[PDB]
Amino acid sequence: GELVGIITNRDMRFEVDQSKPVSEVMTKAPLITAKEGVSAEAALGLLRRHKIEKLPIVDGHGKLTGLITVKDF
Amino acid sequence: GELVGIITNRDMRFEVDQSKPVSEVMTKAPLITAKEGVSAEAALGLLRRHKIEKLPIVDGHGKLTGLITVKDF
Ligand SMILES: Nc1ncnc2c1ncn2[C@@H]1O[C@H](COP(=O)(O)OP(=O)(O)OP(=O)(O)O)[C@@H](O)[C@H]1O
Ligand SMILES: Nc1ncnc2c1ncn2[C@@H]1O[C@H](COP(=O)(O)OP(=O)(O)OP(=O)(O)O)[C@@H](O)[C@H]1O
Ligand SMILES: [Mg+2]
Ligand SMILES: [Mg+2]
Repeated sequence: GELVGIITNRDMRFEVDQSKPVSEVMTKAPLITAKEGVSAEAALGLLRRHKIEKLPIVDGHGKLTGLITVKDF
Repeated sequence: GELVGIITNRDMRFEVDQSKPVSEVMTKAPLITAKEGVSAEAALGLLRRHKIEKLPIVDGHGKLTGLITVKDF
């Protein structure tokens, strides 16, 4: 139940071997994530600073509890 | 005319101050580039390895002489 990475279409596009597992392509942790209760503005600032479109939201124990995208803004 | 970086729409999407110069926003050198005579296959392989959409092509002296994009493929 712990977050160990993320896989997006920029990774999958630049990958040819379809039979590959996710573990060989994904961006492995530590990811750019945020904690519960983060304001929208701070999440937007983090997405702007790190030039990413997805921000996993995790709890106190590292369990994934949400996902914020810049597409929603 | 010596190449000192690249600025793309992701960089300018994540800078709110519209009066900023390029030097403050651009991804600075050394960039992922390639030399003249690189085949489309090696250029595509580099773009796939480094998860970027653009590839400056420079000559033997570091001067920019082309630009290869994944959108063309
Ligand atoms: N939270 C994160 N922390 C670290 N890297 C991340 C995070 N989210 C995404 N990335 C990485 O950022 C890169 C770009 O992925 P992103 O999802 O931002 O673009 P995309 O939706 O694939 O883009 P496009 O719309 O151009 O196809 C990928 O290598 C991805 O693994
Ligand atoms: N050749 C390169 N070397 C290093 N960094 C680069 C290179 N080309 C682009 N970048 C940087 O990589 C990031 C993504 O740029 P890229 O042009 O690949 O995507 P984009 O066209 O802005 O994305 P999107 O289509 O999702 O809006 C930006 O921060 C950009 O400055
Ligand atoms: Mg996009
Ligand atoms: Mg794109």
